Amino acid sequence: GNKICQFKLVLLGESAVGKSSLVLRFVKGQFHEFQESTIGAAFLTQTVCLDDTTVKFEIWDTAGQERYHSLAPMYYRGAQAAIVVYDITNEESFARAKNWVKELQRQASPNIVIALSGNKADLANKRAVDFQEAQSYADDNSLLFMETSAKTSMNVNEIFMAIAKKLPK
Ligand SMILES: Nc1nc2c(ncn2[C@@H]2O[C@H](COP(=O)(O)OP(=O)(O)O)[C@@H](O)[C@H]2O)c(=O)[nH]1
Ligand SMILES: [Co+2]
Repeated sequence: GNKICQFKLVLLGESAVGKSSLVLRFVKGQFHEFQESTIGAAFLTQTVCLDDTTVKFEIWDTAGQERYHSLAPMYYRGAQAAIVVYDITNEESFARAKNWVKELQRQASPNIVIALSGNKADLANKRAVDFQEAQSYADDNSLLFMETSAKTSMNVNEIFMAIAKKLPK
């Protein structure tokens, strides 16, 4: 019966890799508050309590701006965790993800916990990004890495749980 720590966590990745779907699937299976948004609904926020911990995430998600632009300094500000998502059936989304990571590390504090999500791992029959290639990049850059499926829920909870485990207290 002690102190809840709150951490801002931001979603990053090309349009259409499933960032929003991941947030929603995760949220669906945890205690959470009603979704909110910022002015003009430029960014969508949702608060969620991770089961059997005293970790509360304030998860930030975009409203699609990724397909046109970089993301604003406001989006990054305060983030203590990130999930950078790519689509395992799209090499391009993987190459791009590497750049979201660099952009992230440059904009965020040195102790941010970054997880790399190889999403749509349920389309294994259309895999275009090899697991060990992502894992090697992830290891070389101190990133947590898992393959996920927002659709089937595979590893959705556990990538959030993995992050929580690396966060302070
Ligand atoms: N098969 C499959 N489709 C997914 C998965 N995650 C997202 N999608 C689909 O990919 C499309 C784009 O998803 P969205 O969450 O909007 O991606 P975002 O633009 O990066 O937030 C939608 O049609 C989703 O239902 C997944 O894990 N598996
Ligand atoms: Co989205």
